[PDB]
Amino acid sequence: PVARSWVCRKTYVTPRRPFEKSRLDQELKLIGEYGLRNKREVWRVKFTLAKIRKAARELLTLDEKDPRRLFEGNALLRRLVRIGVLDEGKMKLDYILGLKIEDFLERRLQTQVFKLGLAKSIHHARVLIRQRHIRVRKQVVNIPSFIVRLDSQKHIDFSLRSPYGGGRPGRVKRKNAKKGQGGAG
Amino acid sequence: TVTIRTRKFMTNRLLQRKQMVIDVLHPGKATVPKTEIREKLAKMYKTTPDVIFVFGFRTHFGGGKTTGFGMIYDSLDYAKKNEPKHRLARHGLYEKKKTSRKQRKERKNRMKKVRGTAKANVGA
Amino acid sequence: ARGPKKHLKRVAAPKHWMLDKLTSVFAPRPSTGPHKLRECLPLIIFLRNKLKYALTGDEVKKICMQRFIKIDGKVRADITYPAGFMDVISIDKTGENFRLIYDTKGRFAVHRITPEEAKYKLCKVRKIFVGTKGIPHLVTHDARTIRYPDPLIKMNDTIQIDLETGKITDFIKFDTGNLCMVTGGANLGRIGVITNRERHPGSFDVVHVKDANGNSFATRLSNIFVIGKGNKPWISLPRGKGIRLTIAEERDKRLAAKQSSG
RNA sequence: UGGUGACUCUAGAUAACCUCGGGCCGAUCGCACGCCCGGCGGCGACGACCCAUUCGAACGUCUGCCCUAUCAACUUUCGAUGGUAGUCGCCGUGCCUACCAUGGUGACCACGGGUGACGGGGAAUCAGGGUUCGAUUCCGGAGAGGGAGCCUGAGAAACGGCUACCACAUCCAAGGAAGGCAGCAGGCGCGCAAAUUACCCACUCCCGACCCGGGGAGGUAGUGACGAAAAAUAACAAUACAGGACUCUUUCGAGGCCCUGUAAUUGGAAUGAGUCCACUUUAAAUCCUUUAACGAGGAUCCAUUGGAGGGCAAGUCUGGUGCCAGCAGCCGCGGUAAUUCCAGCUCCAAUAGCGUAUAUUAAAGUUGCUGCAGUUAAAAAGCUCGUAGUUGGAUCUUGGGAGCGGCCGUCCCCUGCUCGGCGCCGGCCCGAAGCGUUUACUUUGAAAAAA
RNA sequence: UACCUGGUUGAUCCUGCCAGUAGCAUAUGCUUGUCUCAAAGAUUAAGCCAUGCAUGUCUAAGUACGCACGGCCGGUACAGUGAAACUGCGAAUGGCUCAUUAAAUCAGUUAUGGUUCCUUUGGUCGCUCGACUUGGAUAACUGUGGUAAUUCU
Repeated sequence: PVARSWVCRKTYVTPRRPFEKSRLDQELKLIGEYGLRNKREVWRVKFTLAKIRKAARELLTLDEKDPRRLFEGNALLRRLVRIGVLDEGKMKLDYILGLKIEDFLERRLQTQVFKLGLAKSIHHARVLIRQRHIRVRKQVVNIPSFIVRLDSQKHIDFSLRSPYGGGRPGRVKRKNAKKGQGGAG
Repeated sequence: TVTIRTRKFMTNRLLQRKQMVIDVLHPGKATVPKTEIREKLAKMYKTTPDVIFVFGFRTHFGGGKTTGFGMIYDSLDYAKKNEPKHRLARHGLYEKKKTSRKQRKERKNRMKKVRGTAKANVGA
Repeated sequence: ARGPKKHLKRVAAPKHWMLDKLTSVFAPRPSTGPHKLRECLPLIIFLRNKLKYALTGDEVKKICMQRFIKIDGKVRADITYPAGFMDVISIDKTGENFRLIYDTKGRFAVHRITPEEAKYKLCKVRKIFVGTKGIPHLVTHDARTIRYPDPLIKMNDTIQIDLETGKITDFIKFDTGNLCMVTGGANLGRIGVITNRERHPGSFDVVHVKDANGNSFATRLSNIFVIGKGNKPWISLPRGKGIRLTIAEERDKRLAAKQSSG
């Protein structure tokens, strides 16, 4: 008897065939395009989509104007719309099945930090996130999984604290400026 | 530039205190010590710093903001009455015995071996 | 076990208290009292969890032992006292007075009242028996044994009793058309007029209850209280008025309030 | 009197009893003190017979459990099923006695045996069905080395109580005495297999005469790749180069305004692994978060684990061995050009993880209800009768009345006889009880711990 | 994601199994930078256990003649804090483990009009027609011990 949680679940599934050429080379096409680091980062997104895509199958069996469906369905639609994956024009849950992995990879912080143009590449973007240079509404985000809410997209900029902003200039410059005055004399 | 906005402000007449969640803005420099917040909250709410008890600070990641919980009592006679002993001891106005519970228990079990006034002659 | 249990596990605690599952192993086991374990709200949970005056349980000791908390008329220095349905919690130094009536969602609401209102409560009678020398006795839901009640008071009625004396004033007969707070099951907290009591001899008597919006439901009789004559209640009701607007209605009424208030 | 669906209920009346191992009816204690020609009282504490209430407990109802027939009859005058009257027990009961009756259960699997069987909430897997697991933090049960007996108490057949016996074992001046970690640590042993003889009552609650004491319950650290979540191991430019847009050239070549990729080429800008003042954290610390200062070019601050014949992603490369050594889940490789061994380079896969053995799930439509098969691949009894089991022909109400939308759609009606409200000169229309072929089925409702 | 793939043949189509394939939970091998949660002597032996700890407790309110400490105004005893000790209450909860147990346990579902119940809560507590407070102890304390030895007495 203890006051611990225990509740924890996996966020991915390993695929059945470990050596489908067609899969191996489509998941590396995803990793290159969007600058992820291993196939777990891809199977993580694919698994979230599969759970969404499982819940959608479950609600489409139900009769139209079912109270559980109308509540649960709109709740699922407003969530996908809120993260910028689905459209407000298209929020109808037969479109949720016509929805794929690139739509979720586009909304992760790494790709937004790149496609706003305050990073130079997708690999530079992770560097800028990992090295806590970027923020979202005065919150410095260390983590490139961070799925950007649709309203919360425009508030991605540099940290006030980082040298890319109006921040205290970094370790290499400050050591090279001190070595530069130690070099001049 | 260390600022304090208070929040969830409540006046407990039944513990004779104000209590509030303390949002401290400190961008650029570290978590500011409790003493400074206690002095900075005293001049805010027009009281002495001695009847204020401000604890349990968790600085948000990134670190331009932290949150602790605060209490302002009416008198030190109330403070010393209805405050937990460890949080008084942080203000250096309470001392507990140095003797660990291993000593107190070995004393207690030795004291059960003897009956009557001999129970006094266990610790020398 | 080889004798009565003195502990209660936090995960075993009744759901309506809304204790978490990470603060401790144990919940407060309610002190033996007028109300049942599964139906009472202990004083500690009404002080540190709901009103949030205290933080810890040692704080609730430092409030209740100062003899401030006056549950239905009498001061209580027991942190795990079972305060239950209709009981009036009078915190005197704040000048506040609370009646424990169920929110339309299962949990007990914090429902403030006027001190003029606090002077009386309303008690469901459990049974009537005739005492030692033809003396009619009268046991209520909070076990307030009353000797010499009005003879037209029957088994499932309610009685408006004055707390300062403990004597009946007026009684509501269990009749069709009378208001009903439902105090058990899925329909816990629901308010509505009693439509049809359906008698099942040997089994439990179900009782249909029509709502104020017309959303008629039913309950087992034992879970049904009466709070008013016809449509007019004898208490002040908590906001929502015991209707239970649906999850769809709750959602769009949260959306409406979230945008309109700002 | 009042009450139930039902009392031999509760209450009333009569007559008595009322245990000496004994029902109650207060010889109890605190604060504040008063009024009253010595008497009257406030606020509590504790106590107390009985009723009720809460907390339960106990014994009963209905239905539900794995394998086994190389377990087919079992139970019974040392109680088996029932009757009657007691005894015992908190009470209902073959619980137990006495006398009776001869029952009770079973092919709808009793009875016996087995179980690496505490049950359940649950766990894994998973198209739909399923299969496997559940010692394990919540519920309920059981036990404290094995049996047994009991004291106290509201509650125990208690074991951090006692009494024996059995087994084991401690101390002994040898007469005696003491023991029970399947509590927390820790030790031995057993094993493929599992952590510190740590700090603390601050949280959570519990116990007590109790705002105050105590709690290996619980919390906090330590060990911890059981497992889960996030997530570094570099990014960017200038150059050599190469591939792809264009004017242009048969080919070469020219330009790079545009791209894209690689070289221990060079260049600064980076940020945390670590180091570390301080605050914060906290019972006191730790970790995290915050934050001075240091902290990176072979960014040596150095990513492994397994593979590279097929299944199965990736060398017909080089050196060694020569059916040896070995690899090899299977098929196979090894006897002198080894794509498979032993290494080098190289490439692939997953990646802070990856391999192996074993149980188990899917794959297994290779246990088949969904859904398998049975001429010849394994398989239909030699043949027939035959009882339980399973399955079982057809048949028993329909037409229209009332209303709407543009001939077709969606609604209300096609049982009857004691008590009062929309009314009327004994009853007419209607409201509320109670009897109404009996079940499966379907739909709704109540009720159903959380996790 | 409701999936198959190699292997009997000279070659073929089958039945059919072996092997592969992914998860899971125990062990284990090699390797391991940061960070958040976190299982962890169940499996064999419900085997045996050195040592330390794990259940004690006081209010204004049962009992204070320990000067153990201490207030002064005493002769109408009793200031107060207060060890010990009697008393009361608890120790039947919690914790551990899963050996036994197969209509048992357990689960849902009812019954208790068949029972018991410290405690809390509310009743009840001049209902009986018949001393301005009583009696004997015992502990703590003091003293005398005995046993090699016990929380012995």
